[PDB]
Amino acid sequence: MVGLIWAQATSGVIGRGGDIPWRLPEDQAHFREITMGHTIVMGRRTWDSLPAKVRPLPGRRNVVLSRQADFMASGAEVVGSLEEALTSPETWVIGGGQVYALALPYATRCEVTEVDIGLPREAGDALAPVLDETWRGETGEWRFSRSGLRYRLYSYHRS
Ligand SMILES: NC(=O)C1=CN([C@@H]2O[C@H](COP(=O)(O)OP(=O)(O)OC[C@H]3O[C@@H](n4cnc5c(N)ncnc54)[C@H](OP(=O)(O)O)[C@@H]3O)[C@@H](O)[C@H]2O)C=CC1
Ligand SMILES: CC1(C)N=C(N)N=C(N)N1OCCCOc1ccc(Br)cc1
Repeated sequence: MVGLIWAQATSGVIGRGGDIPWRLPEDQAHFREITMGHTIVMGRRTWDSLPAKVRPLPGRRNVVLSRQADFMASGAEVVGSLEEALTSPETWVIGGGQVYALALPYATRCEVTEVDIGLPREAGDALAPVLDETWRGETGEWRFSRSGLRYRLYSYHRS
């Protein structure tokens, strides 16, 4: 089982300037709850973007994809190919744009957080993968974050 988990603006934007262009602490808790105790896979850029206090993310086996054979990621398993990364039975791909696109075909689940923020795509942005008709989904109720932004959760699947 390979799953993808991400938070996106309605526009599809998930990253800009090496960051996540919004604040939504409630999403942090959701991400943690889904991924806790499992293997997580991320691209090297996503690894770099992790705040040092949570690098590596606790209680999870951190796997980092990089083309540099000798890249140093303390507390994480550096692998050079997708096949080396997706070996665990329950793997959660946690970003970024390049890795989501790379792992989507191996995925049978997507846990998505839509953030109701006006944020038109700009060149160079990290973007969420687009889910086609092979996916069946359930949409949750809109909720207000203490940061003022509305957000809702989607759970997609395919067999
Ligand atoms: N909103 C959300 O849910 C999330 C948003 N983000 C945001 O996404 C952005 C980062 O995304 P993005 O730039 O797309 O980067 P990625 O996180 O997807 O990392 C890309 C890197 O992964 C490695 N890589 C990619 N393909 C391969 C391959 N086929 N084999 C080996 N290594 C490979 C490379 O490492 P190298 O260059 O070392 O070879 C590459 O530079 C940031 O802005 C971040 O904040 C990240 C996660 C979640
Ligand atoms: C966007 C986020 C978090 N939430 C969803 N639903 N899915 C993601 N893949 N997540 O990104 C994971 C990589 C960055 O996560 C962290 C974790 C803790 C801190 Br502190 C800062 C960043």
